[PDB]
Amino acid sequence: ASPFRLASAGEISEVQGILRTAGLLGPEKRIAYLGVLDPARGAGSEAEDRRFRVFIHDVSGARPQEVTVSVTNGTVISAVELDTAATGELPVLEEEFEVVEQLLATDERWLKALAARNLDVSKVRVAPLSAGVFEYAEERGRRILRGLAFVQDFPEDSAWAHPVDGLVAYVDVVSKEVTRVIDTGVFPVPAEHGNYTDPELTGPLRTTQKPISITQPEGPSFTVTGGNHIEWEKWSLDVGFDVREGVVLHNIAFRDGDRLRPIINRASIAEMVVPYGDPSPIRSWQNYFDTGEYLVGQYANSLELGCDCLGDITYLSPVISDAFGNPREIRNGICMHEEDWGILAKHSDLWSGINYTRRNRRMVISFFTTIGNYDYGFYWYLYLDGTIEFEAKATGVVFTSAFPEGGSDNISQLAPGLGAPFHQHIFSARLDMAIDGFTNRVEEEDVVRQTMGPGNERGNAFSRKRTVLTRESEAVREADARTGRTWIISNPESKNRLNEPVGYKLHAHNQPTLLADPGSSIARRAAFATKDLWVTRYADDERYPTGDFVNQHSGGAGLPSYIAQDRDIDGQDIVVWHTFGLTHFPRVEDWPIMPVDTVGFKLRPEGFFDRSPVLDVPAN
Amino acid sequence: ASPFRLASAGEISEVQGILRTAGLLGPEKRIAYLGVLDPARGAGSEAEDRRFRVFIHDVSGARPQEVTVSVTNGTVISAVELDTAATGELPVLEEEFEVVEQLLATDERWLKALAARNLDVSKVRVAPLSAGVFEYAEERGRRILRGLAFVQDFPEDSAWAHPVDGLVAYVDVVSKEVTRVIDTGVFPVPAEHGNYTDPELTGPLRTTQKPISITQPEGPSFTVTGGNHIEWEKWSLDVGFDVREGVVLHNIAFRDGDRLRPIINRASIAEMVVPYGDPSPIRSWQNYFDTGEYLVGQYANSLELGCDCLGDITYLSPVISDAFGNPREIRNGICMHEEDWGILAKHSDLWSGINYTRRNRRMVISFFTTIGNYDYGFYWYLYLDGTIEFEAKATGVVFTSAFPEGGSDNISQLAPGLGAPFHQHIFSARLDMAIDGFTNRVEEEDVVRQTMGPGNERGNAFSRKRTVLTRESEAVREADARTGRTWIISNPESKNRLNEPVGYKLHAHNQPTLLADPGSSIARRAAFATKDLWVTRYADDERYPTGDFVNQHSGGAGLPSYIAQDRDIDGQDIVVWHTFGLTHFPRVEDWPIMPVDTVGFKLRPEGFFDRSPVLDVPAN
Ligand SMILES: [Cu+2]
Ligand SMILES: [Cu+2]
Ligand code: NA
Ligand code: NA
Ligand code: NA
Ligand code: NA
Repeated sequence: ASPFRLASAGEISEVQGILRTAGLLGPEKRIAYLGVLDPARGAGSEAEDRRFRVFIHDVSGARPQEVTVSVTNGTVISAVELDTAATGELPVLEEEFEVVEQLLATDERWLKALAARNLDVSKVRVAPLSAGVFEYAEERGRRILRGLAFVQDFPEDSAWAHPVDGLVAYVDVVSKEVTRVIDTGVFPVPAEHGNYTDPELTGPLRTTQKPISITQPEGPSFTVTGGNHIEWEKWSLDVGFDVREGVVLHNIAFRDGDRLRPIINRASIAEMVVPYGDPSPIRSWQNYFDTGEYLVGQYANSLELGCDCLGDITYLSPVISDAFGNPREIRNGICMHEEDWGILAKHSDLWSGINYTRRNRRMVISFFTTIGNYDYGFYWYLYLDGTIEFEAKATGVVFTSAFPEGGSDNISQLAPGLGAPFHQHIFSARLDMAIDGFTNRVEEEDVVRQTMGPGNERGNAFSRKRTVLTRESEAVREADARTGRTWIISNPESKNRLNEPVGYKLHAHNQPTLLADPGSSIARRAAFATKDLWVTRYADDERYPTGDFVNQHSGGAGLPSYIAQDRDIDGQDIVVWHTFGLTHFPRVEDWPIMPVDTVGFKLRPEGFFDRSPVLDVPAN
Repeated sequence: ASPFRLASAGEISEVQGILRTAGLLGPEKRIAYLGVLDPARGAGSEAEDRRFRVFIHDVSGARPQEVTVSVTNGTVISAVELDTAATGELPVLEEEFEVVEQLLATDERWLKALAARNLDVSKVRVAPLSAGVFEYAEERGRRILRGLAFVQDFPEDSAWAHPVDGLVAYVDVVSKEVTRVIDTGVFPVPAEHGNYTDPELTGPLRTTQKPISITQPEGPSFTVTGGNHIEWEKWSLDVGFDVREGVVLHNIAFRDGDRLRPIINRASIAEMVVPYGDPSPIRSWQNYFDTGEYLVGQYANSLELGCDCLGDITYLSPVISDAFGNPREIRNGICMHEEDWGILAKHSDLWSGINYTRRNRRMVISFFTTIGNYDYGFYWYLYLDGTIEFEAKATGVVFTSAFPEGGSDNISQLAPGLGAPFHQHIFSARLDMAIDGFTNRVEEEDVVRQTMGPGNERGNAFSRKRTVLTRESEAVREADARTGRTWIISNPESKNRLNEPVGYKLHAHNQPTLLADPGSSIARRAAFATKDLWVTRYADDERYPTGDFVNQHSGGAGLPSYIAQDRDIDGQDIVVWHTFGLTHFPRVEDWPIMPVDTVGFKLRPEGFFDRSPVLDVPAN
């Protein structure tokens, strides 16, 4: 009965029927995005209305549409034709992944380029790469993908080991035209294979690893009700799934004695972008918005017990739509389990004689997605002591190029003649805050150093300062690791027993933000990535930091346009947007398959409770 | 037979006999430090000579001595009388912990101060606090401790809840004189208790936690030989224990096919300091060198199976000396075990059809120590992929004060009238590097942003620069999180298959360093803490960043004096000293016992291997 329940197969089937009957889902139509809309502010009406948002592509060249449907009432709420030269193209379709390779295979310019390199067209894979917005006037309002080529020596070969450098093609996937083929010169195709299951490369497998058995003989400590409502060690939340964002957490709250206290209304990774730093014209256009352009939720993996998730695992299997509106289950797409997390608190006291030890644990909610060469794990953690943490795990195969003779300032060498361009992986977390309710404010906290002198005669004092962010125009903030900068989200109308406003502190990892020149196309399209922290006033339609239609959008949509409203954020319904990322100079150890690297952030209570919240944890 | 084996009870008993027979261990003598010396450079002689270093205190007022003994040959190698006004006092003795309280209990000035506050002397605990060096000329060359008072309402009461503010005393522990009693005014003693095992404070214990069982049905994957030599998943190392430093790792190496490749010769936490930022004269002198002044190894806890260490645990029980030279075992003082660590590498490939997942694990070596109110866990981690990580876990009870009416810029309020002064916890890791041998160098690596223009027409390029540190005078470095700064330790004479020098990259957490004014006493005595990274040329006697005798040393000893030698460090036997710490503004949630907070660093291979080193990990 909960409005935050996962979409069901029957709901998606009803959406299909509603769209079909309204004349919006003919044979030329494809669903590029379908997702359930969150309830409006003030859902205390109990009048359930399950609404879905749909992006509909037309393969005949007609204008796409954005449609909102009510499945409870069986009606189309609104349907708007989109002018894509204005507002952006629709997300890439899974069925377009093969189209780039197939169109190039009959283009004489492409074939001539392959012939000069003595490459058989049947062995050449072409990656379907998002196009961005650059100097090509003919691309405005056309649905373009770019292609880079990789050789597969045989069907099970890793094509990433064999990039075809010096060659790129652009294709119009609606008109089925190859607009440009650019060949800047012949590079040797790197010949070593990268087959990480080949015994000749792995050597004999280790026989030294003995099993680790993790079991819960009484079952797990959490309960799941209504399909996706979790209760665990005073935490309460709902686990949602969206095909664009992936796992979304709703209604994060903590049971503090008698009271259920809200903390976060909605938490998601609302965008992620991979900008490449190689100035070669073959790749200088490369910036993949894995979330906004490709939709990371639709490529979620089915997670295997014992391999992907170890222990006593509870699975969710979310349902999404395929391109024709049929429901499709992602079997075992979300893992949930609790994990031991070492020591929680410990003290042995010299005067009382009391020895005290307690162990910590965390609740894990995770999914794993694959987009081309990249594989990313998204992990949300809830800890006994009130801490909330997000961690991204990046693995997969690095995107490759030739390594130029004479070296490169922008590419790492991985193997003879094989390069990997420098790049970043940058995430945006959207945290619709609800610290003890919706009246929240953000303070920036810096360490303050003090000069030796009167009132500080021994030169040992240090302090802190907090600055309230009062309007959106002053709420675009940068990290400062040297001054220990953090941000506190507090509720000025809710005080702890010491009469101080309750709060949570955001701890960033303080990694570099977007490195591209501020005048670049990517700095305009991924403006969110140029700053560590943004705060906006909540609005229903302000969902993504990059806007609704990221593909081939000319830029400035999303956060820079939102904050121009200069709204009051001092004790209001606010949303925190935190940018964080990995800067990847690939190493030899990343090849032929990359060990996990991680980045993330965490929030810790800051006078939210009246004392430690884990005094009632028993002694194991 | 290994020279790196732990000290045995018989060795310590022999040291006692040698010292006694030489006339160096009369009834007035106390051993303040005893430890085994590492082998000299060039131990390829197989001529074992187990030597011990001893600091001998004299309770009658005679000059202390530093003595080196050979237990293999049964002789005193050297014995030097120490002038403590020059070179520093000896570390605090455990038996002095009670002396401060006992001496004050008969001092009329102390009793008058307690009487005005209506406090019974039998209920007043006095902490034995190291003195530092300030304005008091009479303290030079005298062994001083300072005392702050806390009330215990009953024997099992937590005294930390009841600080007696406005009062401090200084004591000469050799002459048994109270030199000064300072009473700046009456503060109410906070009345709420902090008894975290009292049901009235905890409430009913949770019944919701179900067990997590971690077992290894075939036993662990590591082997222990010779008492303390570990082999695990291609790693090889020796686990040492020193009463000052605690756990020390020796001879860290990795078996890469046919070859045992060294990485780190010796790794330790060589100092740690807790400076307080409260300018009140009652506490403005407070800076505790938990390692150098108190010796963290001698207060290591006995770790309980299931509570402190969970899983299939292998224990070491190191032996130390008591103050009279008797051997004392710290039963179960070191835990060793392996832990599952999630996904190691994962890829599902759209073209080859191969789905690949491997799990990670880490080896954990840990101990836990208690110094007064603080409890610290020291964790060393070795990962399958070559990563080495250190983590400090800080818990215990925060050091308290009164909370002044009208507030404070330097103290947090925890409870009615109860304060906690701001402070830092700063560690120094000493890494005697041996990347593929002893010819090493350090490079500082910064991200380089590039301007849009010719050769970078789309404004997307970015790069990196590496600067070699060639001499000690240029090897004192600061963090720069905004430029992604890291440091690479490489071997210029050992190349990988791409003809690049092999290396390891140090990743810091980029937390603030020492905040005190640079003209302060603590900035002089803890100069190491003012910078993130120091590199020195290896020397036998350059062991600690603060020098050998930290207690009441006037300052400048250790690293600032070492680097004045301006030695060549470009392809030489070098030592990296990394400063890292926590800046603690206490929160209400830290009271009455603090949930663990963490800080640390890690090193990752950087072209050390010819490809990923975990291709031979099997599929679970
Ligand atoms: Cu990467
Ligand atoms: Cu602290
Ligand atoms: Na536009
Ligand atoms: Na909000
Ligand atoms: Na001196
Ligand atoms: Na060295």
